[PDB]
Amino acid sequence: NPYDVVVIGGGPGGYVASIKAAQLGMKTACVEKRGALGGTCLNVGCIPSKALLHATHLYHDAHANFARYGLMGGEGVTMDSAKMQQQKERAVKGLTGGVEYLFKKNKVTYYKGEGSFETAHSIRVNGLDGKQEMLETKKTIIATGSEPTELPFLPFDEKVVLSSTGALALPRVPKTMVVIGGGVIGLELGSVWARLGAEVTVVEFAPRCAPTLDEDVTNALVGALAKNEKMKFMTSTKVVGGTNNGDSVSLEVEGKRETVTCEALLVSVGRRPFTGGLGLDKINVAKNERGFVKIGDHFETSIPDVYAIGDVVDKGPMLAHKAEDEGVACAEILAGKPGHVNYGVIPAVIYTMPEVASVGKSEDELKKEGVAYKVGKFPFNANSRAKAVSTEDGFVKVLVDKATDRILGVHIVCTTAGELIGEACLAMEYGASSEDVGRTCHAHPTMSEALKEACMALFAKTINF
Amino acid sequence: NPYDVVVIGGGPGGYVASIKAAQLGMKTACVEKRGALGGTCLNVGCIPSKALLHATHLYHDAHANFARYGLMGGEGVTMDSAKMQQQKERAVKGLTGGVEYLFKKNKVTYYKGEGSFETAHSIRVNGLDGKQEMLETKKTIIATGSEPTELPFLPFDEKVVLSSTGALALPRVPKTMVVIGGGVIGLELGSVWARLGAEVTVVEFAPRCAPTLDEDVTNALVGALAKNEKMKFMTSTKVVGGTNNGDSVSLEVEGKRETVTCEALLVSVGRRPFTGGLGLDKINVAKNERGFVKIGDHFETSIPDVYAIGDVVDKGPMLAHKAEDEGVACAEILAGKPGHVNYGVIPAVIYTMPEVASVGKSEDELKKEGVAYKVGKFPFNANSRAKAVSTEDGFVKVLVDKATDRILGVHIVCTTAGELIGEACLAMEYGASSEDVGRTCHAHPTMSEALKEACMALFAKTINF
Ligand SMILES: Cc1cc2nc3c(=O)[nH]c(=O)nc-3n(C[C@H](O)[C@H](O)[C@H](O)COP(=O)(O)OP(=O)(O)OC[C@H]3O[C@@H](n4cnc5c(N)ncnc54)[C@H](O)[C@@H]3O)c2cc1C
Ligand SMILES: Cc1cc2nc3c(=O)[nH]c(=O)nc-3n(C[C@H](O)[C@H](O)[C@H](O)COP(=O)(O)OP(=O)(O)OC[C@H]3O[C@@H](n4cnc5c(N)ncnc54)[C@H](O)[C@@H]3O)c2cc1C
Repeated sequence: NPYDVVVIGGGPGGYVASIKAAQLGMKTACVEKRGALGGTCLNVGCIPSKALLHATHLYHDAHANFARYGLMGGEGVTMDSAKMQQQKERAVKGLTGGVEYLFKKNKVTYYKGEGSFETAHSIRVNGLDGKQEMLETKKTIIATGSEPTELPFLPFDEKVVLSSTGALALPRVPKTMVVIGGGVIGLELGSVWARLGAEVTVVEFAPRCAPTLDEDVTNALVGALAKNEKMKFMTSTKVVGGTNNGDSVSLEVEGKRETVTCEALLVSVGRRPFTGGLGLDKINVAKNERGFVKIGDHFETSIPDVYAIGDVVDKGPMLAHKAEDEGVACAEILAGKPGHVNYGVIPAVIYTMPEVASVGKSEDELKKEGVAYKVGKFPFNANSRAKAVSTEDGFVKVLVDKATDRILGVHIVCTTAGELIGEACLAMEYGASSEDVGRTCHAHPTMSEALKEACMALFAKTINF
Repeated sequence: NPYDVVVIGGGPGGYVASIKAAQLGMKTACVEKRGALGGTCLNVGCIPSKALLHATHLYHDAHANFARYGLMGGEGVTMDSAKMQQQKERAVKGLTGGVEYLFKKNKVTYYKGEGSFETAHSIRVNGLDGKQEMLETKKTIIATGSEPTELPFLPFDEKVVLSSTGALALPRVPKTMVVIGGGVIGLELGSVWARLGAEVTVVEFAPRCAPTLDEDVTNALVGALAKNEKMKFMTSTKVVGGTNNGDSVSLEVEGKRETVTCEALLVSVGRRPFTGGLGLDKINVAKNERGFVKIGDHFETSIPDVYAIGDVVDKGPMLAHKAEDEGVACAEILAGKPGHVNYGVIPAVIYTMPEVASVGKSEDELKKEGVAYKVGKFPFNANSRAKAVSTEDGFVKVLVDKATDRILGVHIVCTTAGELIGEACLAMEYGASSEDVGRTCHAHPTMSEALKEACMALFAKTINF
């Protein structure tokens, strides 16, 4: 054409890198094959899952908690699953259409089709309309993302053997559902359907669910899931075989064998980096054994002028805000500015109820690294707001360097953990000590006071516990 | 006895000062006349109001919003006002009993009765059980708080002419209710009853409600109150007379006269510092013309060894977290430590729905002070989480010094503003610039991203708007 930058992939990583590059003055194009912008996150990930977790949480509260507050008739509330899915699609549509508008507003040229490398500076676009085009550019950002990991002996058919995409689109509540993989995606998607009536069983190979989190955190979460959603957990369990019977699945597991039968199986064991059809081999962009594109500190691949960000790269966790910050940083670097991402401060949130939010290091990691640390913990059953509205589950746990009082990690389990973690992120970005946070005035009554007091438990004593 | 410190008043200010002083090693006693600890806030303020706002918000959502998400039958939900009040009392009881335990745990000696000064070092306690005692102490902290301002021509009877205490305890929904004073207490309490069916009219002397807030903020709030609670507002209106008819009230107002009739009148024009029965005149502790106890930078009154904190003093806003931080600081100062409160960073939250949270300066103040500032504003109708769950009201507004990028004020209107403001408080406590917050990774999707992006609109451009 020629372009200054061509971004392949329109997910959180690519659409943000595209807008930021355009804003910085670069002639930018974004190639996306799906037919809609927003990538995995907006279309079949972040957004539809949070939309269904919200609607189902309202439903659960009406049935389980309304009476405690004086509300009668909650038992009469039912969920029209077709209308529920329709609102979810409406929400997704509002966001994906919004990104197209931002592209127009920022003058990003949008190509609908699959992008492939011809050379490090020429990209072939196989248009969705059949037409082919060759893009010439100075720089290219690979933001092709990831896809669900399939079990080789039980391929997805998105009818009974489901990936997260199929599970988000079920037209009716399954009677029974088994979830393989007790990670963030399995727990969120299992909660959606368990709230509406499905008998859900989670099968996890590790000793406990969300193995990346400390045991006191996952304990608080699984205890709530077992009590409220009535989910059943089978940890230290391996899946050894299975059969797709067309309208049900038979799974064989072992902890001693056993067979489980379910109407719907959600396989959420992991996600793998996706570079299919990209032509990386043609230009020799290096990948590690897991298939991730290898990058350096400035997002550069092994090939000059070709960069990569988001889920496809060998750095950081596979999360949307990580891809978004890498997109901004990469665009800034391409414009001659000093961009960078702080990989030591990337939060992770589980939108179950209660929610779980973490940033920084876990105790398991500090123990592994031999760091001497102090723990400040404040339970929500002692917090003013949580007691006032009767949603007392969870706690805030702050880990500090026993020598310098610096905050090393913050973990929160409570109804509003996702929004509380932003304060902890800013604290860590700044290298704050527990005393810095503890001496800041927090509004009363708020759940953020539990963060203030857990910090006070580190450098002094908490007041309300 | 003798004591190192005697605290008169067991509200947020006194009970926290008592625990902190005890923790620091001082032999401490707390004198409280009410019969329960927690002061205004726990007993007839913060807690019961947030408990009713929560229950009524669930009720409103069931009727107004359930259908949009696919939940049917929300129309059949009713509120048993007796059970609603009973849960509120349960919540209050759990918190006030908890403070008594903290006193026991910390070895604070608790006297139930009215405290009065005999001399600057001897306090008479008129016990609730009739018995009198004399306390001798080295230092005294006055934390006697405040009380509702009464209209001289329409005294409270807590039956039809109500203060916030009477409005929180109504046994049934009034048909009509007029609220005099469109401030935080009137708006929260008016929302509670409007949600349950009362026709509520707010009468405010100022041009707009919550006059302390910027017009774009109050506009967003009053527009929601008018639409959802169907509240009617009469601003620039003066109350000139009234008659308590026993089972109704007739109010005469003027903007041209007019008479309004209501079943219940909430007078929430303000609160005044309370020092009744304290004997301040006997020891000459100085008060300003409004009745506030005058204090210096270390909370000292005009009389050596006598200090004061909380609602009763001539400093800061009348808020619980302010009293609590003054209590900690004062206790620290009495133990020989350097305590202090940062009055420029005290947040304020309105727990209506949407919520409003502010910290730092408003635009009206910056204009008044001639500060050259930049405004970054991001609306929630462009935020990932708000769109995903369809609760798009409000925005985040960040005010920065146009010269140094330093954050001067943050104002938020949205469903979760109260918990979001803690991040803004830490930012200001640290003297952060908008770029500092804008470059921090915030989890996606969260409403906290609107704060990140409003900051980005100051030093650069937002991405999603
Ligand atoms: C069910 C689910 C829920 C999730 N929830 C959350 C959450 O709440 N918060 C969170 O932080 N993360 C969440 N994630 C993870 C999140 O979706 C990812 O971290 C994220 O999308 C990072 O993505 P990206 O831009 O690198 O990838 P992308 O979103 O995956 O990449 C997407 C795109 O690249 C395009 N593409 C690939 N190859 C080509 C090509 N050759 N030519 C043209 N286009 C191509 C694809 O069509 C697609 O649109 C969730 C994931 C799932 C599956
Ligand atoms: C309806 C309502 C809702 C509110 N909501 C909030 C909110 O959500 N957040 C917020 O920050 N603020 C809120 N406030 C304001 C909050 O209650 C005050 O800022 C707060 O209580 C500051 O108080 P304190 O310790 O100084 O006063 P206190 O709580 O008022 O003082 C209370 C005590 O002093 C005792 N006392 C007085 N004189 C004597 C004496 N001579 N001897 C013994 N005892 C004595 C009284 O009995 C009482 O318990 C609210 C107020 C009201 C009325």
